[PDB]
Amino acid sequence: KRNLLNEFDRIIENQEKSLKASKSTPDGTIKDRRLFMHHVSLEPITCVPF
Amino acid sequence: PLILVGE
Amino acid sequence: KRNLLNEFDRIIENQEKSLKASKSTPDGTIKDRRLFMHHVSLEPITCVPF
Amino acid sequence: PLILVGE
Amino acid sequence: RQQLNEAKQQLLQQAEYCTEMGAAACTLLWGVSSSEEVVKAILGGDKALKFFSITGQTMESFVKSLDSDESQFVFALAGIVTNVAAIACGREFLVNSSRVLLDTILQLLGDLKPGQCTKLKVLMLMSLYNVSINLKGLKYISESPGFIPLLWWLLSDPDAEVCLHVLRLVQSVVLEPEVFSSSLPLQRILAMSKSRNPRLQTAAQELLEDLRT
Amino acid sequence: QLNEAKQQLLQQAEYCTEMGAAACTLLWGVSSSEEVVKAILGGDKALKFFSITGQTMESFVKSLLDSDESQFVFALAGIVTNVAAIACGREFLVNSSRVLLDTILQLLGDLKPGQCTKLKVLMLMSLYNVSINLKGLKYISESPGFIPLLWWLLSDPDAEVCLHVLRLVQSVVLEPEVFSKSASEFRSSLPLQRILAMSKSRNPRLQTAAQELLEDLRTL
Amino acid sequence: QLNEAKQQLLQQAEYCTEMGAAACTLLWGVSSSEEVVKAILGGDKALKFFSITGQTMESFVKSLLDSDESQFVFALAGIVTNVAAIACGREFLVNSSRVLLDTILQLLGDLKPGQCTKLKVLMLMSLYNVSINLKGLKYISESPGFIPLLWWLLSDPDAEVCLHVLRLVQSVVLEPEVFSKSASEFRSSLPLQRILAMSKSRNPRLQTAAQELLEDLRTL
Amino acid sequence: RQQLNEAKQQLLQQAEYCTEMGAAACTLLWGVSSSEEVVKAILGGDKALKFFSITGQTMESFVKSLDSDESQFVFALAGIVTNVAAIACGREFLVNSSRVLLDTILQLLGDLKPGQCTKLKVLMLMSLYNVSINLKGLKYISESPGFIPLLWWLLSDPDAEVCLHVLRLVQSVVLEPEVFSSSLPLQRILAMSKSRNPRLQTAAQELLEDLRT
Repeated sequence: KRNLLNEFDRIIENQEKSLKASKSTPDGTIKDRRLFMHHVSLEPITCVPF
Repeated sequence: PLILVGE
Repeated sequence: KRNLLNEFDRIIENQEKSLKASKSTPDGTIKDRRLFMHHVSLEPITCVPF
Repeated sequence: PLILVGE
Repeated sequence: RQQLNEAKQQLLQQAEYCTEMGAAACTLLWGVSSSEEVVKAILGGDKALKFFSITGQTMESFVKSLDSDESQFVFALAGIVTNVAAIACGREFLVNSSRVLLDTILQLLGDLKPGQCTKLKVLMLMSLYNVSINLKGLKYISESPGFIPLLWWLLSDPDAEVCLHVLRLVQSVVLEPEVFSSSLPLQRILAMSKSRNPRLQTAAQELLEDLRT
Repeated sequence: QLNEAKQQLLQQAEYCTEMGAAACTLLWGVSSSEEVVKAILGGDKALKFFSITGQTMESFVKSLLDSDESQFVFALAGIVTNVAAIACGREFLVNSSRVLLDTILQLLGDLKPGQCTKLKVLMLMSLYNVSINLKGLKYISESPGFIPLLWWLLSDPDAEVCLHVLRLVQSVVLEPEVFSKSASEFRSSLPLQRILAMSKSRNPRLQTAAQELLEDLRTL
Repeated sequence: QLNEAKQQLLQQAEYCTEMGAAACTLLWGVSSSEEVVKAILGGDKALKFFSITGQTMESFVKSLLDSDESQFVFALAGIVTNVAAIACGREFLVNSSRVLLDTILQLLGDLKPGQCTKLKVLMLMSLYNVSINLKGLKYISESPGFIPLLWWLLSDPDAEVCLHVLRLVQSVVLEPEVFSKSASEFRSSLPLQRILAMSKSRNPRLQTAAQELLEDLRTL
Repeated sequence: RQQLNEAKQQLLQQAEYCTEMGAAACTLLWGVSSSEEVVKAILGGDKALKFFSITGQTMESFVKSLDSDESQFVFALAGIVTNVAAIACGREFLVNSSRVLLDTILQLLGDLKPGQCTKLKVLMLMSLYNVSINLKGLKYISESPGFIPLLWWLLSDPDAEVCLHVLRLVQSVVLEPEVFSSSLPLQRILAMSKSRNPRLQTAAQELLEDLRT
């Protein structure tokens, strides 16, 4: 930011192109299938009632 | 009963 | 509060004597011992390192 | 190593 | 009579399968209901009204009979009510919409004799305190018939945890400008004022301050 | 006396399904939260719940439902689906609730095409979610009669049931290692005629599902 | 060749205890959180961790420690304590980790009075926490040699070890149902002479602990 | 030689017991490290420096050897780093204090050939992106020797997930005023620009906008 004392994260000048960190979990890296292939990405499905 | 399917 | 539209929780005029709600859990009601007796109350112990 | 015993 | 005893056993098997699903499903609700966001989500559904209505029914049903699956069922219901009532919108909801449940809780606190389902009596006492944080909740409970007599009969209970939560309920009422109408077992409140449970004696000593001012 | 016994037997069932529908709908409502799922899995209470869940779904399907019992089983099927949507939930179900997975597979075969269409979709969704877990894909696709079940389900004219069957098929064909013997032989066990027919369907979502599934099959 | 094999055997151990001390201290640091404990219990990874935890404590106590290995076992004992401080944690340990509870009881008997005083306190704290759970109290107080263990531990001159023994004793005597046969006979199996001696101790906390424990014993 | 083969087996048994405790303890850290409060607490301890130093050691140690207990061990380490780096103070900590770890991650991304430990390559790529959100982190990585060559060699990898996270790392660099020095496989970036993974083609198309402006 303006003063580089504690805050060192980059600020992006375009609202649309933000930097976004990604996390990981043990299940999902270890127990899940690698379903991010070239022609499809398979992802879980969730259902909520009304 | 209706069902919303958010991925 | 001043306007009784949505907020109906009582406000106490003394800071020391606040109203404080208590929650419960299945374990602790079911699986724990009733250790709140007349002469002692036994409660768990926690330890943090330095 | 020291140990703080908060109940 | 050649189709009766068999039908009677099927009656018992259904009852067992029923309180088995009840204990399982409601213990899960009991657990997650400690979160505030979950309590909000629960109240935003259409089943909320229906759930708490039948809660009070099955609660009253069982106490008029202590089994393990059944005890877990009823504890889970009282525990859910307690945790919902601990949330502001939760106690608002219960006093606006589930007062028959509240009446049942007040009733059963009187039907249980000192010693049976002490765990259930403690949870119900916790729930009445929680809804009494709500102005409408304090009013509806304190104006229940025989409410003040019930509190002193509940102080007769020998269990220190029952007494702790009776003293907190009484403390909640006294903390608001209210009708007064001398039956204070100042013995049992003074008897509990010097105790080595440092939360019980503190609950009576802080209560005694208010009973003077 | 007989009539009095039967009378309150009916009265006990309607209360039971009412409580079941109310409690489990609340649970289904909040089970979309990862933290709620993790909390549910906490303890042995998860085990007893999923055990009694499979029994109830089975018990209700065998009775073939009013709006009470039907909402009850929908909620049970919805909870299983949302648990399975979380990585640790699908991992828990394949390690600790294979009986329930069996029941779900069994019940999909008991329901004739056109009965309990919404219950089938929910159950198909849970199977899809479970198939994302690697052990879950193995257990499902090794289940005896799994491929015949797909043909049986694709005989339902409901487009949403067929869409979700093709989703499950899409999942399974992307793993060549578990393929039954020869990959080309496994392709021949699939309902290719029905898939090709659906690749020319009026429903846009179902048409695209079948058409994309057709592409994956041709390139093996 | 022999010397080269022994050399990197030592080099493998020092790395292992270094990693163990680092990873488990971080875990011990955050295990004071209820949400961290619940997260830890999630899965079968809790089972494998508590299994290898008991083996390491046992393996290290048998070697009788440098500041590395000692910090390692302190962390293991601290995690167990903090898990046991949560109701579902002590419930998990008595249902799924009775082997570890056995190891802890065993190791308390292997340590002579005055060795690993801080490890004993940590282990005694976990036992106290487990004894709050009703099954946990039953399993502990029914363990063969449990009461003799209390006498053995009270022979340590360290006041903090003795304070925590009396805490465990305080817990156990407040449950008359599990009492061995006659309640008066069970009282006679307790180290009354040592307790009465401690009810006149210089240490204020230990003096009050023994004095209050003395009151509970006289009124049964 | 009458004490050698026995000592060698004890060597192997210790190694197994070691990576067994390592996989167990670090999988638990991996799990709880998704919480921001936990990451803060971890960094406030004295072992934080020691933990991440030996993290990079044991990471590099194993890759120079894929086993299951061992694979879970190293994945857990890379997963912890990834989750710490996702927190602002976490990536600050890593670039201030654990740059040898960062160098190891950059190194091993080059030593792994396309196909071995693809899961590990994906996590490490995620972690470098995360620390590059930090200004000092972006600088130290991009100025690593052979960094830009490594990115194109990583785009040669046939795995779509590796490529996704290479394209996000490249996108992160381009989003800041930086040195430029023409090796852009505009084939493989354009080759990936028309894909039916709607996150891969989106990762190249959004990247192509920046490569013009």
